[PDB]
Amino acid sequence: MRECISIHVGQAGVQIGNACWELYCLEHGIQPDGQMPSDKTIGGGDDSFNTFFSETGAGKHVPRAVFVDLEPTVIDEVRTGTYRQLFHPEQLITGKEDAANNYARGHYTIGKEIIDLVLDRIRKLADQCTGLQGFLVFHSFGGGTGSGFTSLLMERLSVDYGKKSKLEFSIYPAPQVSTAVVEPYNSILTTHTTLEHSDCAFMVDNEAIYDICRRNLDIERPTYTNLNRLISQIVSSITASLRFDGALNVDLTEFQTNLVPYPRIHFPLATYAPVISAEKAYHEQLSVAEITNACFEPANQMVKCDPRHGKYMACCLLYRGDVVPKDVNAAIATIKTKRSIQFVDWCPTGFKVGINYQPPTVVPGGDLAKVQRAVCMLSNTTAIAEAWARLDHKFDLMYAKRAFVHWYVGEGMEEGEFSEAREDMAALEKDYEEVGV
Amino acid sequence: MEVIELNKCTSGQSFEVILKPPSDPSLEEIQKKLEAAEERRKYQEAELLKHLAE
Amino acid sequence: EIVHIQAGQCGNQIGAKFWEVISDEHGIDPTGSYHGDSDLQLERINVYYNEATGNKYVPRAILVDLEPGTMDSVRSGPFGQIFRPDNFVFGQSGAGNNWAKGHYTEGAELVDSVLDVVRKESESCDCLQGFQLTHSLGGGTGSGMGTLLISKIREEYPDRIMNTFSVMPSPKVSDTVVEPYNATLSVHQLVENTDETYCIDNEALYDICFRTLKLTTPTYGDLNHLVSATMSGVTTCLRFPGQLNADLRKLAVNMVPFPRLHFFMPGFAPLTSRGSQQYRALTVPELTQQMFDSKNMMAACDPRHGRYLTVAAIFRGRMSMKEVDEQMLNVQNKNSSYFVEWIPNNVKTAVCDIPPRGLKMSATFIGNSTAIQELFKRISEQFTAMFRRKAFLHWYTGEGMDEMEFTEAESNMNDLVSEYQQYQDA
Amino acid sequence: MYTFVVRDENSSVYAEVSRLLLATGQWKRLRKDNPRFNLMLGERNRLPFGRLGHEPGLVQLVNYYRGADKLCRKASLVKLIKTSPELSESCTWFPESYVIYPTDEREVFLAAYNRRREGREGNVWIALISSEASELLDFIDEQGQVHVIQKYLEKPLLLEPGHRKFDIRSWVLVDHLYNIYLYREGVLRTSSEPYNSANFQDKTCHLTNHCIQKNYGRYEEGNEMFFEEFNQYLMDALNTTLENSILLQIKHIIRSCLMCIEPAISTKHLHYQSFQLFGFDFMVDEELKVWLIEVNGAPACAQKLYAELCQGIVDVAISSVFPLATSIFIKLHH
Ligand SMILES: Nc1nc2c(ncn2[C@@H]2O[C@H](COP(=O)(O)OP(=O)(O)OP(=O)(O)O)[C@@H](O)[C@H]2O)c(=O)[nH]1
Ligand SMILES: Nc1ncnc2c1ncn2[C@@H]1O[C@H](COP(=O)(O)OP(=O)(O)CP(=O)(O)O)[C@@H](O)[C@H]1O
Ligand SMILES: COc1cc(-c2nccc3[nH]c(-c4cccc5[nH]ccc45)nc23)cc(OC)c1OC
Ligand SMILES: Nc1nc2c(ncn2[C@@H]2O[C@H](COP(=O)(O)OP(=O)(O)O)[C@@H](O)[C@H]2O)c(=O)[nH]1
Ligand SMILES: [Ca+2]
Ligand SMILES: [Mg+2]
Ligand SMILES: [Mg+2]
Repeated sequence: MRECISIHVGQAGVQIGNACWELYCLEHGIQPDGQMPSDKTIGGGDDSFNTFFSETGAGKHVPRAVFVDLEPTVIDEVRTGTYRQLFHPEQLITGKEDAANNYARGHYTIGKEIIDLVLDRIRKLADQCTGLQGFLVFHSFGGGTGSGFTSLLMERLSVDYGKKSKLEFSIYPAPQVSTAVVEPYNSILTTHTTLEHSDCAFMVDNEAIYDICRRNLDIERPTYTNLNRLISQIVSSITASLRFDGALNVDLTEFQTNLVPYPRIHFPLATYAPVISAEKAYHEQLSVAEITNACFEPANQMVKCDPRHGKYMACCLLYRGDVVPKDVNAAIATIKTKRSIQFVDWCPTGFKVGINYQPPTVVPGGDLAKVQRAVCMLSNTTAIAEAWARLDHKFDLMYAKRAFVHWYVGEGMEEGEFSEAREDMAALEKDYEEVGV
Repeated sequence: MEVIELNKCTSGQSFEVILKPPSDPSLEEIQKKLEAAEERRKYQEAELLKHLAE
Repeated sequence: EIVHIQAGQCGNQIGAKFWEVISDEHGIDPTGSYHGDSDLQLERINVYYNEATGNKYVPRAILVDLEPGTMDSVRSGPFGQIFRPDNFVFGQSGAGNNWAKGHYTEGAELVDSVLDVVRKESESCDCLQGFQLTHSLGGGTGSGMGTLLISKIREEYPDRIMNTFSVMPSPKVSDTVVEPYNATLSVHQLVENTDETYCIDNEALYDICFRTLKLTTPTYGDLNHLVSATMSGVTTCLRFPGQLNADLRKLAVNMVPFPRLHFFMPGFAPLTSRGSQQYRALTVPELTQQMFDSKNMMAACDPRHGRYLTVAAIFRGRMSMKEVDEQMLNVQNKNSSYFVEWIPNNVKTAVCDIPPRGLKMSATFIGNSTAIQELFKRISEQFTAMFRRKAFLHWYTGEGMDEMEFTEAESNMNDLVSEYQQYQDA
Repeated sequence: MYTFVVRDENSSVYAEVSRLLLATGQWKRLRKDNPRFNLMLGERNRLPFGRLGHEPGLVQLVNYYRGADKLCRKASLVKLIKTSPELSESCTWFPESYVIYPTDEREVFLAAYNRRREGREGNVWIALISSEASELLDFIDEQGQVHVIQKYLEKPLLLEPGHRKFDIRSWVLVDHLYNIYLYREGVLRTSSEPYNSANFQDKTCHLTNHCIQKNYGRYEEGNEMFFEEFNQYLMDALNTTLENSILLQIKHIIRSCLMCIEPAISTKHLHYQSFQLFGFDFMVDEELKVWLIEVNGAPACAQKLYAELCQGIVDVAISSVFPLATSIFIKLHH
């Protein structure tokens, strides 16, 4: 057994962590107080779920998690919230004042005074691990803390834990739920500095989640809570194979091997079906063929882009619920003849399938209805470079006039770091261009 | 068409299906980068306090 | 926590109205005791009030003047007893509408006493985020001493946000001929030392009172009714909880693309005369259309002569948050030439459930438009009219000033104007 | 008020569409790099499709179908027709074509050339026209740009009096729903000099382009014979009609070509929307059999038809998505 530490940076990371650990607790049958009555080895063990939870002599199952925010307000709701007992205070780290939507204030100014504290609290979890394999980092591209402090953490984790893997759950910025005008700057800056330090990154465009919540859940104006509970389903599907008995994606190293041949191009597209409203009056249950087919509609993707115009390098199907291999192979055979699925010549046109029979769990009183079967496809497609092109253009428009740059320079950062970061992104868009033509 | 490396258990089962074949910086340098930005902040705060002194 | 400062006649009179309005919104009476009916009123009351003996709330407010007159009126006025008595800091001989007296002679005597009260209030603060000043730019105390205070506050608190509500002078509401001088000297200071300045133009406040509100001869009280409703509006996001998680520093970051261009046009809808309550509530399309109309702007600038760099809008009341998004996006897409295309997503809208006293629906507008250059050009023209003949200059040279300081102020304000013009065509 | 942008100034067609839209008074034109548009009359090269359909509260539509270049480029068109099961090499309406690169299916090209050498029946090809295979290959190998080698139609239909070669151009509008609208007016771009059977190198009698013909206007006005003209000639000279002898085959080829690529280019469930005007170029032989020469992504319309066609584009491609306050198209049914 090999342990995994989850790190949650900024508001987005923290509030998405909440949604995830709440869901993990429901899936494994762990309570608000941390007691898991189904566990029989009291105060220890090396089961699949022990990858995400350590144990105390008292029988409590405590998340291998560190929540870090430069402002107390958000993490205080964790400290007083329904899962207050689940974490111990040293896991929940809060600063005094935030990075104010500024990468440079998060990375350089306020980052420096708190980085040693966090790495120390990370070391206090790593010393409880008999075989740490690495880290899952949750954050926003848009926030100052999420962009700035995260990239500093990822720099230092490569120094301290060089042999261990680092996965990212990144929230890509959208005007529909934006907190700042400079989020394109922060997104490019952090992607540049984090790129070589991150082994695999699952981007979630808030635009994509927002419209899924409008279109499929019938919610006029989605809150963060709506977006996060949907995000945590996608996260849970991706992490399920680390937390449950299986033979696909069993360690973090396998995510690199399966999904990431080119190391810079390490941004797999997640697609998820089906998303169904909890107070839909009459619902017809969707089959293996229908939900597998839904994995190739752009309207169900975590990032809106077009996989038809682009090439695949790898494709995972992660099923949860009533699914058998026979149905999956028959679904794939039908879809192959009707849709435009093109792999790169140097890769096999094929799918790694993983079924878990336990159907997806939903939060009681939530917006998501129970389903007999669901699926999360993880495809490394070049079509996700569309998200980079969008974001880089917005950067160019502002940076051409040096708009807002003085805020960054005023925290110690050099103007050079902007165009240095932008050149890397221009190279990244070229890396995608070559692979998919 | 060809299903390979099928594995099963009580929780689930996994396999592969192939349709067609093919054809870091140090702790020193990080501390140097952070502190060079702290010196540029201090220089800028000095220029402000020098201007206010005038 | 914000530390409020109010300097001079105008500063103290709009400042007293502000505390009057927001205390009613938070349910705080003239004795400082909370008698409200919602926990939402008290959730961010730390931002403007200090908690005292017997769970009484006292405004974090410093009252400054070189005249005793106006501060005696504040103390004897309706909410005067809520202010902490030690925070009344005042000289005796006034500034006689003279910037030099405020900035260099009479105000120098008194400034350290004010900074002692500022420091006392700052040490009580858990996490001081910044300062806000109310003042005019056309007199002597609020203009001259107010900008001295700002400069000395930036020395002691260099990394904190400085915020001003700066009332601009106009011949239509004119105390003295030297106002363009006092204003230009003050603008020079605000350009260097403030992060955000709400340009409250007395011309605009008059025109709104005369044309739109149908008051043939408006008083300062009528003008200040518009100022207080605007001030409540822009401070809503600091004073009440929302989804945005609003902050003085984050506002500055998102509103100010270039450090010198931090002069905002405030606007308000619906416009209301004092006392008399309008009965018909506005639709969301009416709020949206009114707040962007030039008639509702508190700075006398036609926004169609410039372009919006950034916009912040704050809707108050029980309404469809979808309908607000739709209408806000409608205004942008139907008038896209008047927003800069090189700052994506430059209009942000927040909503607060609690509406202000009187109204059930309202909207407050905060625009960093390049059309604000018209305001500065106007004061620059009035400045030059007198200064080319060195007229009235003896009042200032007699207090130690040189003509060079006037020439430098004229010159930096004309730079500000041409810098606004730079981005109007970019 | 709907909003649009124009990013292709050379577009003869969409210059007239932008002019017509402004005149209705319910559309205003924005600046080139304004992202806040409803419509996009986009560029020909590197059209940034990844930026479309990401503007809150804005339904976005563009006048190009991403991936339609597969049909509108010569090398790709040949590769589409050979590889696709819907069309196949069985495909009777496309000339026997091969893809050749400068120093690839040269081994397959020479196999059919030496099977033409079995019976030694007529063996002419086109890239610029020549009979010998080694004469053609040496032209391609020292040029740099890749262009295919195609079976040349030795026995084309010949208009009289004149003994003239010609090609038919049909305009096709595919809307956001993937309705395929064929415009009722086409045009015959004619030769004005007799077709030479013996010698191939003679320029104007073999190639029948809009511009290369500038004899220019002998038999009709500006080398353009319209559909009423050409129908009557067929009725008098051949006893048949344009509809029966030629136009069914056109309708079959258009439909077969756009059905093939629909799954790749359709914008049915997408976040942005596409329409496009296509130019299909046909060649009729002496036995009244229609052949597809090329598909054109940015088609140049003929002078008489602009007013009518560009109004039709507005009617069913633009106003169908963006409604305001008899039809000129024949819908091809699928
Ligand atoms: N999906 C999702 N996105 C969020 C959430 N909270 C914030 N965001 C997004 O994250 C971006 C802003 O970053 P935050 O994480 O709020 O900021 P932060 O990291 O706390 O940084 P500072 O407050 O600037 O120090 C915006 O694009 C928001 O839409 C959340 O709970 N869920
Ligand atoms: N296989 C073939 N048989 C007979 N004629 C052919 C032919 N291939 C090309 N041509 C002739 O060459 C001319 C121009 O060729 P083509 O249409 O390939 O280029 P063009 O692309 O430059 C014209 P357009 O773009 O307007 O369709 C046509 O008018 C046609 O008559
Ligand atoms: C200080 O109070 C406010 C903070 C904010 C505010 N707080 C945090 C982040 C913000 N970002 C913006 C903002 C302002 C202008 C354009 C923008 N585009 C994207 C964000 C944004 N306003 C913010 C907005 C306000 O108006 C609605 C406020 O009332 C004046
Ligand atoms: N809006 C408003 N403007 C005022 C008020 N009192 C004075 N002014 C303006 O402020 C300028 C005079 O400044 P004042 O504050 O009286 O002088 P100070 O006390 O020496 O700063 C003139 O341009 C007046 O029009 C007021 O109560 N409201
Ligand atoms: Ca155990
Ligand atoms: Mg934050
Ligand atoms: Mg006065």
